[PDB]
Amino acid sequence: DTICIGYHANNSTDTVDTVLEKNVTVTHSVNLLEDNHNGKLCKLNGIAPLQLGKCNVAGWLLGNPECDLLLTANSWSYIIETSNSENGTCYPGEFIDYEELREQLSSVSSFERFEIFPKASSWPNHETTKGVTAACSYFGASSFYRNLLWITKKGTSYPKLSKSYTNNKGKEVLVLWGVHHPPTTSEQQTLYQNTDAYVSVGSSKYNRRFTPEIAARPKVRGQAGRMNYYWTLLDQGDTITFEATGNLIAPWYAFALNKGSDSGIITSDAPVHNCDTKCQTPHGAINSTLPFQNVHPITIGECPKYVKSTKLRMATGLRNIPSI
Amino acid sequence: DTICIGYHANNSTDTVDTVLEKNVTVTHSVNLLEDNHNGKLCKLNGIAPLQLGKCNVAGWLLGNPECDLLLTANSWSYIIETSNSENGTCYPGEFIDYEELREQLSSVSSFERFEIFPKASSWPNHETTKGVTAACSYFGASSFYRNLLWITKKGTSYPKLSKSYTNNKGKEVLVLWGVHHPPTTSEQQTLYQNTDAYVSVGSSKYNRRFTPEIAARPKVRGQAGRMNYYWTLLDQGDTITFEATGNLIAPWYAFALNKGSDSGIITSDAPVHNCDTKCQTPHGAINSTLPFQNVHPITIGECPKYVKSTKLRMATGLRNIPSI
Amino acid sequence: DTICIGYHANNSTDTVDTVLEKNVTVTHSVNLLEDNHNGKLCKLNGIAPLQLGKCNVAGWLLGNPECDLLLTANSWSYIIETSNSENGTCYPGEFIDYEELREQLSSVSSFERFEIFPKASSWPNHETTKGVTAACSYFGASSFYRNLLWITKKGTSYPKLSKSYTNNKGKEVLVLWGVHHPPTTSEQQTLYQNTDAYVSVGSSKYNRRFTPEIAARPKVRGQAGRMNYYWTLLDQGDTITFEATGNLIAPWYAFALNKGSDSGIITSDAPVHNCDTKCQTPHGAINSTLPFQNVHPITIGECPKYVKSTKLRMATGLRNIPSI
Amino acid sequence: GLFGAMAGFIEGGWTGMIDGWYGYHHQNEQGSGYAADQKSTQNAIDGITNKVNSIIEKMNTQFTAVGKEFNNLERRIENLNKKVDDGFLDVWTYNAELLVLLENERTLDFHDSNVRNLYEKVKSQLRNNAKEIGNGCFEFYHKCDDECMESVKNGTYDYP
Amino acid sequence: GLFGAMAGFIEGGWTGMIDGWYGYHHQNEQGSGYAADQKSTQNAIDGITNKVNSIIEKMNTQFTAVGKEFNNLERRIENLNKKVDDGFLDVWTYNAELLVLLENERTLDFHDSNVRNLYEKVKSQLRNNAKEIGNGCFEFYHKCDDECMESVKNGTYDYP
Amino acid sequence: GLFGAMAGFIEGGWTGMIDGWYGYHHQNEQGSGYAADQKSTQNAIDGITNKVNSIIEKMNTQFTAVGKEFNNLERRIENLNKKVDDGFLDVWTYNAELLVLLENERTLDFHDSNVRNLYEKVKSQLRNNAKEIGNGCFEFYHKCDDECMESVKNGTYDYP
Ligand SMILES: CC(=O)N[C@@H]1[C@@H](O[C@@H]2O[C@H](CO)[C@H](O)[C@H](O[C@]3(C(=O)O)C[C@H](O)[C@@H](NC(C)=O)[C@H]([C@H](O)[C@H](O)CO)O3)[C@H]2O)[C@H](O)[C@@H](CO)O[C@H]1O
Ligand SMILES: CC(=O)N[C@@H]1[C@@H](O[C@@H]2O[C@H](CO)[C@H](O)[C@H](O[C@]3(C(=O)O)C[C@H](O)[C@@H](NC(C)=O)[C@H]([C@H](O)[C@H](O)CO)O3)[C@H]2O)[C@H](O)[C@@H](CO)O[C@H]1O
Ligand SMILES: CC(=O)N[C@@H]1[C@@H](O[C@@H]2O[C@H](CO)[C@H](O)[C@H](O[C@]3(C(=O)O)C[C@H](O)[C@@H](NC(C)=O)[C@H]([C@H](O)[C@H](O)CO)O3)[C@H]2O)[C@H](O)[C@@H](CO)O[C@H]1O
Ligand SMILES: *[C@H]1O[C@H](CO)[C@@H](O[C@H]2O[C@H](CO)[C@@H](O)[C@H](O)[C@H]2NC(C)=O)[C@H](O)[C@H]1NC(C)=O
Ligand SMILES: *[C@H]1O[C@H](CO)[C@@H](O[C@H]2O[C@H](CO)[C@@H](O)[C@H](O)[C@H]2NC(C)=O)[C@H](O)[C@H]1NC(C)=O
Ligand SMILES: *[C@H]1O[C@H](CO)[C@@H](O[C@H]2O[C@H](CO)[C@@H](O)[C@H](O)[C@H]2NC(C)=O)[C@H](O)[C@H]1NC(C)=O
Ligand SMILES: *[C@@H]1O[C@H](CO)[C@@H](O)[C@H](O)[C@H]1NC(C)=O
Ligand SMILES: *[C@@H]1O[C@H](CO)[C@@H](O)[C@H](O)[C@H]1NC(C)=O
Ligand SMILES: *[C@@H]1O[C@H](CO)[C@@H](O)[C@H](O)[C@H]1NC(C)=O
Ligand SMILES: *[C@@H]1O[C@H](CO)[C@@H](O)[C@H](O)[C@H]1NC(C)=O
Ligand SMILES: *[C@@H]1O[C@H](CO)[C@@H](O)[C@H](O)[C@H]1NC(C)=O
Ligand SMILES: *[C@@H]1O[C@H](CO)[C@@H](O)[C@H](O)[C@H]1NC(C)=O
Repeated sequence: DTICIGYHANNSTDTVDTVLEKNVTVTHSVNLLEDNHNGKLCKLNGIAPLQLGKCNVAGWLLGNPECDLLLTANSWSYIIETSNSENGTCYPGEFIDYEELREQLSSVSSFERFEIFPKASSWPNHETTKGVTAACSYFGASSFYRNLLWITKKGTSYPKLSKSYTNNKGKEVLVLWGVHHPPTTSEQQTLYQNTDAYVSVGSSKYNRRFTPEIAARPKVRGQAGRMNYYWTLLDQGDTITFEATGNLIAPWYAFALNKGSDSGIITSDAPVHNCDTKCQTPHGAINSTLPFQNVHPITIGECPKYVKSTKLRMATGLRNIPSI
Repeated sequence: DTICIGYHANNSTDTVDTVLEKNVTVTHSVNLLEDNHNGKLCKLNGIAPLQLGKCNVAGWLLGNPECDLLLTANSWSYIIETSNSENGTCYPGEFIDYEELREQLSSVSSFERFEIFPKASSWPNHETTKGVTAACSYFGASSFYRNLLWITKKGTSYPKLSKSYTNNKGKEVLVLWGVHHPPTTSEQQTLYQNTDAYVSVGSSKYNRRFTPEIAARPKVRGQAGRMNYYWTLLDQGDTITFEATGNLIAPWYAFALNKGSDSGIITSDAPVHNCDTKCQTPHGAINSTLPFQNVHPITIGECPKYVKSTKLRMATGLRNIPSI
Repeated sequence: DTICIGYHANNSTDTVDTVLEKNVTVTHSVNLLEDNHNGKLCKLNGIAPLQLGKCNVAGWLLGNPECDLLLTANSWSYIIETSNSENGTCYPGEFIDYEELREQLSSVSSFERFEIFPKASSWPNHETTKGVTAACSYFGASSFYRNLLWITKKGTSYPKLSKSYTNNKGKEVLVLWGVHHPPTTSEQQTLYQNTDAYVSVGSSKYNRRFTPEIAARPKVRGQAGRMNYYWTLLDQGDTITFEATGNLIAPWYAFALNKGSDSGIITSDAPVHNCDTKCQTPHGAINSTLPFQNVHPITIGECPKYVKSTKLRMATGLRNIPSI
Repeated sequence: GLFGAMAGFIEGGWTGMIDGWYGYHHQNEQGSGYAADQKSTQNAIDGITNKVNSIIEKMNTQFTAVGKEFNNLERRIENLNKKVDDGFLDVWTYNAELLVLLENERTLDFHDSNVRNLYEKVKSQLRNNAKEIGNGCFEFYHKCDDECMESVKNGTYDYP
Repeated sequence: GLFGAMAGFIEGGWTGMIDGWYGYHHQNEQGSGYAADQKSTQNAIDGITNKVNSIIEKMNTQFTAVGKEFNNLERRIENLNKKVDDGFLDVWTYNAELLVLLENERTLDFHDSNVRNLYEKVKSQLRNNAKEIGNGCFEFYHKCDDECMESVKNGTYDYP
Repeated sequence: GLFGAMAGFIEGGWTGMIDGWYGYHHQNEQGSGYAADQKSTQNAIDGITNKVNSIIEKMNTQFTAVGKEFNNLERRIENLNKKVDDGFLDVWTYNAELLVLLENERTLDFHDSNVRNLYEKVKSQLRNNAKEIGNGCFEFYHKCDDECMESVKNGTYDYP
């Protein structure tokens, strides 16, 4: 008659590491390292993302001709650019504070695209039908952005224009515009007459006054000319005022957005599916259950802390020493 | 005859948590989480803070009419704005690098307010008595900042002015000034005559040259005009030079400050009392004895690391298992 | 007959600290705190650093007269300024985005200095021999930077110049230039005739157009004039274009650099020797074997994490209790 | 281990015992078999369970988007941002790595400790009515039928 | 616990013993009472004291002002600053939280270990001159008056 | 220590034993001497070795240049950069400091545990054929020549 007190053992081959010994086979372990995704761009917390495909942020907002599908854009929790996101500012120039606008518009709740300055209506005494370029070609034909309007000279006279919009949308309004910069001081006149032209944007929170910066420079994707794009968020009840003797690429359409917080811009060619997630990465969504992850340093949401490790297995059972 | 070796027990109900079991009653514990303050704005290391009350930083430094009490400001270790700090740039415009100046002036050791360009004395051939606005109303009457002086046209002639101050204060000197921007090109003359007016500030460390940016824009708290405020720290022995054909809101008073390090700006409506502290927060002072705190993420001084936890009790005695 | 099981002991006086007791003498310990260097500026990973000595970054790149030895500069892994690095922009002015250029040029792989706009050749109808200043004196004689060329007025006529360089170097090209700012509107003409002079730099990635900002200002190390230095990295195949009616301090020599990653600028007077290292500090190189270091907060390379501690000795053997 | 039971004086485990972590294996004239000590097993379960939960649940996470986007003239703050990321990404790597190494050691020791306390629990009851065969077993100097075997398991063993 | 003394083979503590953490309670024909073992108590005090001090004193702190203030066109570096704060504020939360959990476990085990070593200290001296009643007690096979009781307490117990 | 061997029931160590960490010292009619228990010594070596390696090797490091360089109008992001540096420089200080304190405690306990398990290993074999002199020694009730002494060392001691 005998009795022995002993311990469990099984066919487990899970191994963990301890400060004293590497690879110790244990009966039962638990993984604390999220290292697999669903290779899909999911919805981040109920709301789906915004796909841009061939277009990029600047192209989407400016109204590039190749971004016709993005004209419905509504809601979204984060933006998605792809390795093909190349249709942007078809007409060369610099998009002032672009990165900044990109970040500020990552997550929007409400976002309506309205016509702030109607083409056929506003801009009297000014040419509004020749404002097209081969740089922004729509189906072979020369076109231009769809939210901006290229106002030129009326016959042989470009008089001072001065129109103003006042935000009664009950929410911020993104007002985008541009200032054109001819290469020559000869073109400055053939287009806006007044050689000493200027443009000025007023608001109870904006006052910069531009002038055209003519200068010889390399032709880009077509023109030697240049167009700087500007934006600003017009507060409720505030009134923005535009006036210019030339060189103004006036706002045509603006957006009555409604952002709450801020997320970011994922850039991947992973398929967008109707799944959900608290944590989204460029390769796919992650599971926010474990405390660590090695799927990708760049994530959006409530994510596991990114670590360089490949194995963080925690022992739960005991040393596995079978053999009966 | 018997002897037993055992352990202590008492009426303690303190509970701690262990990796293996939650809420274990122990005989004696120690708290490592500072979670209570004195709801008072104390002095941070000997020196008291600077209260601004109804005024805010821009209002204090510019000389807003509602900030008469702040004209004595001396020493201070950190600045205090309140939910009423609203009297600032009574006259609309943009305060260039405001945040930057705010941070750089958080902690000052020596700070004297002197008259750099005496009103009654300097500015000959120029009007120095009409420089008042209803935007900066002092007791119903129209006034203006107390450290800046609004130089206008002398009758029907505004000639070139060109005065310069050289820092012999044996310490930095904060020189604040402004450039006025009329809405019309008509006002630009009714006030500074010269339509192509300009302003230029020179120093062995500054050289920007401004011009007025007339442009139609919304009226703010009164005027459709705008005033950009500028500042700069003039090194010992250096000489700043002002000259302008118009639109200059010349320095009247400057400050011979003496900053050593930098703290910050607490913004709270908590009472300021003559207590001291190594760590100060918006809700009150904290005790810097423990290693962690949950009173507030935003602190100033040598503070306990802020954590989201609500309970960090450490066991010191043993498991409490009484019952005799 | 007896047997006793016991433990080792020796003459060790190493002491370690434990959560329960301070300074415990152990038989054998291990140090985990790198606290000694070789007081030498070594080579960071095969490639040696760049010494500037009396010259500083701005002086080196601009072509200051006192930096003749730095005209060979080749390869380098990190730059070294000393407490004597003072010969920089001998001619007063502001070096736009200086810190930025400093950081971007910390580590270069390939870097050739070529003559982008040959002095004797380019600039016809313009004076290219009087462009010298006493501020940049070379051996008593008045000189000027060696990479820039001070173009002035030809007799009594300074016509519009317009030259352009196109990068066919098969790698980036650092193009440095300057815009001169006279104190008076009288000097603006005695030097560049045209009072309303301007300068404009074009590229498929640059379009700013400058004008001289005349303004009275303190004389610095000689002149009351001022020269702003500008730079830009011209991409392969892109073409930069310069044109100006005056005030342009044209590029003479440019650099066909080839940077891969970025390091930094060590500033120390420690001797540079032909040693190597994965981690370099201002006081000397560190050993990257241990996990922590207290030699210096500022390091370059793969370094041990900097800590405020002075002693991190880990026990490996046991408590040392000798005495036979 | 730290307590010398696992792979110690009680080298090797039992494939046979399938209803727990620690337990017994008796052998009397009536038959034999394995039986996990239910309490110590349940407790160890609860603790390890609680330990895992703590390590997992104590991890706080703010909703955030790591990426930043800076232009060719914001290299310095880009590198700063880089420093922050590699900074935290280096802290959590050293932690996650060691937290596990150190905790795994603890857990193993925990089990080992549990086995030794169970062994010692029995060795207590029996005492002289059994001889210790230094392999985690006891050989009753008397007859111990199933009621007796049960007795020692539920800690109610008679006159020692 | 890890050493099986607290709530283990010596379940429950003594409200009566009021002059220490670990100690004894004798009972002979002369009378009874509690008496904390002064050394082990003092030592445990010193160590825990030192442990707390370490956890507290090892915390370095630079004089700093967390807040920053950025304008509507510095959102990116504002978020960066945000990332840094939530970043450290997340590191110290996971640490403070676990440091305590893990250290508390240690401290309890420490005490448990101290009790077991004291028990074992006595069980050593007595040996055969007493029987072990598996409850943390010893019953002298002989008479042990107060001098004798003191003897075993100050570790000077005679012929075992 | 935590296991009561070092500076515990086996106070003081042996300058004499020079071929290991833990071991024995016999004394029979033939002569005397020290002899480190080779296995437990080798193992302890391996583990501590592995422990040090882990603490060292688990430290990740990205090639980076800490310094930044900001101008008089970038004070805010300079302070931000400052915050990041003091931030990490404060995390690693509290860690390095405690990691060592806590691990040192562990290592000492490890050794102490090893000594106690070795002692207990012998006390097991001998049992009745030796008396325990509470100082880490055993006095054979019989004659134990060198072959016998070796026997108990290599764990092959006869009829107990
Ligand atoms: C075959 C060919 O290349 N075209 C030759 C003509 O070149 C013209 O050169 C001018 C520059 O002065 C412009 O680049 C012309 O292109 C447009 C464009 O953007 O596509 C034409 C647009 O209609 C025009 N937009 C406006 C204002 O209506 C646009 C703008 O003028 C510029 O962008 C302003 O910077 O330019 C281009 O066609 C050349 O003029 C002609 C001479 O007879 O010969 C053609 O072969
Ligand atoms: C009742 C009423 O609203 N006033 C009417 C007059 O309006 C004037 O409009 C001008 C704009 O051209 C200014 O806003 C006038 O206000 C001041 C101000 O700031 O308060 C008056 C100040 O004296 C003046 N400061 C100076 C330079 O001395 C200031 C400046 O001019 C501007 O700030 C420059 O931008 O303007 C305001 O009173 C209106 O002119 C008059 C016509 O007869 O009718 C009034 O009812
Ligand atoms: C002894 C002495 O100090 N010189 C007196 C002359 O002063 C001249 O003042 C002018 C300012 O108008 C300049 O500073 C002159 O210095 C130079 C310089 O930089 O060294 C001379 C250079 O040759 C010139 N460079 C050029 C364009 O060729 C340079 C530039 O003009 C300025 O930097 C432009 O901003 O100035 C300095 O010598 C004084 O003119 C003379 C009157 O007869 O008396 C001298 O004693
Ligand atoms: C938008 O982007 C596309 C590319 O993503 C532009 O097309 C480019 O790619 C062509 C080949 O597909 C190349 O030939 C050119 O580099 C370029 N343009 C041409 C000639 O197609 C496209 O033009 C852009 N459209 C707009 C209006 O932005
Ligand atoms: C300074 O700030 C106060 C408010 O903090 C200004 O007063 C404002 O508040 C009034 C009610 O108290 C409102 O009617 C207005 O919005 C506004 N101005 C008026 C009409 O009082 C006060 O004017 C400011 N003073 C100065 C000179 O800056
Ligand atoms: C470069 O720097 C040196 C100093 O590092 C300049 O010399 C300065 O130091 C002189 C004494 O050594 C002082 O007298 C002056 O402050 C100053 N200039 C003089 C008069 O030597 C030197 O001039 C500079 N050279 C250039 C061309 O940059
Ligand atoms: C391990 O053993 C279990 C016991 O039932 C069995 O279900 C499983 O298939 C086995 N798997 C392996 C690892 O062989
Ligand atoms: C374990 O064995 C060694 C580490 O000593 C390693 O090379 C091997 O890949 C490990 N395998 C496991 C269990 O992951
Ligand atoms: C706890 O007991 C102590 C013992 O003196 C006594 O002073 C105190 O009032 C009691 N408090 C509680 C928690 O009942
Ligand atoms: C302890 O009990 C539970 C945790 O298991 C919790 O709900 C309760 O609030 C805790 N109370 C204490 C001691 O703070
Ligand atoms: C310590 O003892 C060793 C043993 O050989 C000897 O080599 C060394 O010189 C001694 N050093 C000290 C610390 O006295
Ligand atoms: C150890 O002793 C005390 C700490 O209690 C300290 O003052 C002394 O400097 C220490 N010396 C050593 C071993 O570094």
